This record gives sequence, structure tokens and C-alpha cells, in this order.
Amino acid sequence: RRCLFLSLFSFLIVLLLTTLFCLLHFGVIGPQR
Repeated sequence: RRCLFLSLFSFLIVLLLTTLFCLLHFGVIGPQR
């Protein structure tokens, strides 16, 4: 059931999100909340 290929693409989305989401939450220099 679990697709090892689709899963690999998921890690890229989870990381790409944590990059911006962290900058928005932490309020580093761009708190666009």
C-alpha cells in the first residue's frame, strides 16, 4: 500500500514547509502571521 516513491516526495514537502512555517512562527524577521 505505502508507496516508497510517494513517501520520498513527502519528506521534501514536510521540510519545505518547516522552513517557512518556522520563520513565520519564530517571527525572525518576517512575521507574516
